[PDB]
Amino acid sequence: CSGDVFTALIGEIASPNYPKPYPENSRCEYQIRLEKGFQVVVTLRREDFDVEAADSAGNCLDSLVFVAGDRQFGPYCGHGFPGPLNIETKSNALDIIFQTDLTGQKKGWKLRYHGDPMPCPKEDTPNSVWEPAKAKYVFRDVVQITCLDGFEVVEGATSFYSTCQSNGKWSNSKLKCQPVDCGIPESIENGKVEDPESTLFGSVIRYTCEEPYYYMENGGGGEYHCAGNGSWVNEVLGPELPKCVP
Repeated sequence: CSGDVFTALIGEIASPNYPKPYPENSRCEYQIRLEKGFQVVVTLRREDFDVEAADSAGNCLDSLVFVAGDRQFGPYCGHGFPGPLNIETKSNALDIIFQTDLTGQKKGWKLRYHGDPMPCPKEDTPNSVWEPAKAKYVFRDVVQITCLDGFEVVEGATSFYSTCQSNGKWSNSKLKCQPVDCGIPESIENGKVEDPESTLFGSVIRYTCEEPYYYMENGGGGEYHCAGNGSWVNEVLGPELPKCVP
């Protein structure tokens, strides 16, 4: 046969000279190369499938098989199609091999391929919501995941954006929603902060001073809490820390 490479997103091809009998004792090599992220879905009219059948052993002599990376689709032989009309290779690249033997004198085969975007499946939202929230996400689709109230994205915020990739995996799957961490309390000169059980959201700490050498200058300050800002804050002083004075 010796066909050229097939770049086009959609196409079709048959048992050469089709529907003349397939020339015995020859090998047919056909190369489809899509662009990565696009599986080759193959459609074959069973009435467009005629091949010299297998023996008692079920061993297919005349053979048409498909090479999809580690996946092998076949081995196919006979009159009338054995598998389904629709085949998902789950591959961007595909090779069609047709092996001929003796008394070709069978109509042959004819098929079409259409490329289909490889889906990036669902990661169950632990504490988050994806937008847009739909039923099936595929290649190139873009999503904004937004962390809830009390949760933040580690390696930074509360919102991030990810595509579905050519590998069928979401970009930045690594990033997840932890409860927000204001960190360890910063310490004040002439003052002691008594560390708590949680540096997380909702937690409360209170500063104290070296008594009776240094004192408040607060106005009711001292007590701080971890807010969604990722910072300990006071209702009066806010993000800033007390000053201890003689």
